[PDB]
Amino acid sequence: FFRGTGYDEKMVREMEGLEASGSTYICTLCDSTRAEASQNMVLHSITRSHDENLERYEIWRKNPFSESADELRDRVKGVSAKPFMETQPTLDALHCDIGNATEFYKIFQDEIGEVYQKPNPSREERRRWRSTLDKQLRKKMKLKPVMRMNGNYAR
Amino acid sequence: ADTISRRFRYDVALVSALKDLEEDIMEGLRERALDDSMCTSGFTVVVKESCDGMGDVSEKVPEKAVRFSFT
Amino acid sequence: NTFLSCSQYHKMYRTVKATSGRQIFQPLHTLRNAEKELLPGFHQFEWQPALKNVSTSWDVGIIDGLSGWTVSVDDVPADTISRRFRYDVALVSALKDLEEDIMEGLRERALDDSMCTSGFTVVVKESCDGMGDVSEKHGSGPAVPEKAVRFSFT
Amino acid sequence: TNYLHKTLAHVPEIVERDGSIGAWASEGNESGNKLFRRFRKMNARQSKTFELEDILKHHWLYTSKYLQKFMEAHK
DNA sequence: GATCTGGCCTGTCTTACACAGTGCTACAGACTGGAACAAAAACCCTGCAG
DNA sequence: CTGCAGGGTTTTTGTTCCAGTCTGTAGCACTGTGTAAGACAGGCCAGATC
Ligand SMILES: [Ca+2]
Ligand SMILES: [Ca+2]
Ligand SMILES: [Ca+2]
Ligand SMILES: [Ca+2]
Ligand SMILES: [Zn+2]
Repeated sequence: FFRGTGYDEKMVREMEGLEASGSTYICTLCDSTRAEASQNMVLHSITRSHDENLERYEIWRKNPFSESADELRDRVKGVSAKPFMETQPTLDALHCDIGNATEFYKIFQDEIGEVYQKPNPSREERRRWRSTLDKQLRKKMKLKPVMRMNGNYAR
Repeated sequence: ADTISRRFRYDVALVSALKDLEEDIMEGLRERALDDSMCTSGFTVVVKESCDGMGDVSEKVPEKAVRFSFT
Repeated sequence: NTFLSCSQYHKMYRTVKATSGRQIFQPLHTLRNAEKELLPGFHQFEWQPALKNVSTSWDVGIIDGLSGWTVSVDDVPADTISRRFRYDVALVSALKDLEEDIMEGLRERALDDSMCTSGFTVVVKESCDGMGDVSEKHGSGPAVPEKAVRFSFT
Repeated sequence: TNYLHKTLAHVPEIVERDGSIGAWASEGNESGNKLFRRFRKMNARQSKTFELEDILKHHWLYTSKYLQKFMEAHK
């Protein structure tokens, strides 16, 4: 038996026939749209699977219901490109860590200033908050910046 | 016909890997105290494949490259 | 003699020792302690009469060729990176090396020893060129890893 | 964001079903790929007709258990 | 010549990619000496066993 | 003659602490500090129109 796991997201999408990477359909497992994953975040059944993805692609190609473009996107839950390589439905362990790291990094850069006191800050404020964040992370903890965050910087 | 690539026959790779682990699989069978002559027709080996790229390599066709491995 | 790097060396060392029951190579720290007898700045010597305006010290090693360049920004900068030797010490090293050969040569010529202590003369060749714009790895930006002029003797 | 959504919505399901995650880390291939970096430098042929072939050879060679076992040599 | 609109611009958001490996060095990790220990290994040796 | 429970033996095999002293090996610092694709929202504007 074969377990297809070790791929970064982009690859999985481009080989499962999805729309990489930040479009309406995001969950490689649940058919949820983007925005609704904000109000609700927990209960989401895993559905995405290879055979039914082929089925949905066929429904796209034929369009037996003669729908317009965007209802056609919806009824198929947006599966336009024909997947070709099987996938096991799961996520990498590293890049979860990486994305969480960069998200916490940015959320710190933002909470340095005031964004609920100042709703739309400007770009220079972002650069300065980053700079003082790097000063804080360096003076204590003895940590230097990088271009992109590998595993060790995340840890 | 513009791509340079090399590979195996997947099956030959797998059999190399298994005949390689031959020692450890027999040792473990001995460790589980199971019979070694009979019950030798029903093993199930699960093995994961994986594939990711490698961009912008200073080449000695683009710079990037894709490697495809399993374990 | 084979560019072999320290990590490598240690690896294959553990490898062969735990492989066949023996200690074939020596571990690093002791090899390097033994080495310290080959670099410059390990042998005593003297100079009669004393050298002109040259530090009497004899035990120094790899020096910085800036020669105490007062780093004050205003003046001509002192960023040029260099390494070299106290020339005399480099000599005494190379000579203490070729000691073995000069002794065997005194043995072939059959010349006496308590009588060949003084009248010696060594001839020194030298050369100096530079390499253009040397290529290196992980230097997408300039780290002045381009020019180098290697002054040498034999 | 995606991974956030995965980890706050989809962790428990897979962890329940497929035994373990992180067990199937992609970490290995990417992390190790620096071997493809170094092998190209040192043991190249070199000509891309062969460069692959010999790199792959050296790689798989470095990969089998057998030589790793002989590298351990009684701890 | 207003009007409205398809479409194009730009600004912002998300997922990807190079950052090893190389010499120095300190630390903890390994090795020993008397005393004395307990705990098992395997023959021998005896009993309590029929 | 047999079966085992448990005497003894001498033998491992470990067992205890304090000085080392060699070691491998896991620390140190050390470059660079910006990219690439694709989706979406909104302003907006060329441009046909009636
Ligand atoms: Ca020249
Ligand atoms: Ca020249
Ligand atoms: Ca990757
Ligand atoms: Ca990567
Ligand atoms: Zn989901």
